[PDB]
Amino acid sequence: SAMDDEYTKLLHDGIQPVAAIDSNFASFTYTPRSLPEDDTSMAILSMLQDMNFINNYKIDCPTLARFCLMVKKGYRDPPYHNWMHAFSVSHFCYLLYKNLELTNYLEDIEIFALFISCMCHDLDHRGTNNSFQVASKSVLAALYSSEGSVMERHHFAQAIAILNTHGCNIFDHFSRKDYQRMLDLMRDIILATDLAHHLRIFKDLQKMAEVGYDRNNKQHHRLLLCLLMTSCDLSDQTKGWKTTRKIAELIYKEFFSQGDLEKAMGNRPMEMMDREKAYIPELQISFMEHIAMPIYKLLQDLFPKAAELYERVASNREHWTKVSHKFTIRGLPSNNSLDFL
Ligand SMILES: Cc1cc(N2CCC[C@@H](C(=O)Nc3ccc4ccccc4c3)C2)n2ncnc2n1
Ligand SMILES: [Mg+2]
Ligand SMILES: [Zn+2]
Repeated sequence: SAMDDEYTKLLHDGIQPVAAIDSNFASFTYTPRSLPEDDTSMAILSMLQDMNFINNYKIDCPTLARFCLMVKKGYRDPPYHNWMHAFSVSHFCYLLYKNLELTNYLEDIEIFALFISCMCHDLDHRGTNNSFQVASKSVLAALYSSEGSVMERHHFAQAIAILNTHGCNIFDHFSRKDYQRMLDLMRDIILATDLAHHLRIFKDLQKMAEVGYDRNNKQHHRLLLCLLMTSCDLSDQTKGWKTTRKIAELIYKEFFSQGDLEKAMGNRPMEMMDREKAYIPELQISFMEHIAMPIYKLLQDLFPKAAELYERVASNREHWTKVSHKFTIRGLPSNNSLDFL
């Protein structure tokens, strides 16, 4: 059993200091995808420790070690929605904690729930979207299509299935009320990763940013958690151009594979999932403009120290404009051949 040996070391070796992971590990400039995948479960532990969640919530170490490994094992390997995505999304949550003073805004348990949700938020993704589940009449659509957010409901349900696995319930010593709270938070935060949900609450997010965050307003806590979750989920776009480029490759590999399947089903894919129609620079500019930039502008409005995140996203969008000409074939292809006609 690979997991068992991995568990043994994770549990008995000690939790590595977060600075020992990387000297800039707690910086917005750090790219968590740089971390070797073999090191990420230990890094999860290091972040949990550094945020003092292990001590504060008296988390049983053997349970926590099993839990983190089970979460890791609960991701498949599509090009984008794999464990390294969830790891990088969790890392950003950690960055938010280390850089933005979330304790002035959120309860301890809410911040804890946010991190755990980040770990779990894409569990068992198959690299297809919600519409595909319905179109392909998948088991997940049979379960959840009547409620919407099919994949996100599945991710949440997988998170709970891991909790309910013997030896993996990191919350099983919580009071009944705290346990109920935690799972309720996990539901809300994971469902909030449906970008359809984000677009639906965006005006409320705007209004909250307009009037000003009210720590006494329970709906403000819920809205902020949604915004932070989305911010973690899209946080690849806040890194350097190179990350942005690689992430685009991964996302479109995944999209186009879905598109191939939709064509094999007799359905016409979304333009952005059709490898014969998708024009990636324009698609990425649209995504940055209509989705990512507004999110990090909201985040900046709420947290002035997040300004650099927004400006980096704006920058990456500018870079798509500048490299777009390169998608037009000038001269001959590099093989000197017009055979592709
Ligand atoms: C970090 C990151 C994450 C991410 N998505 C996360 C959410 C689900 C997926 C999704 O809806 N993509 C979308 C959504 C809306 C779009 C609108 C116009 C043009 C393209 C669009 C692509 C992919 N994308 N998408 C592209 N670059 C990304 N970078
Ligand atoms: Mg998701
Ligand atoms: Zn995600």
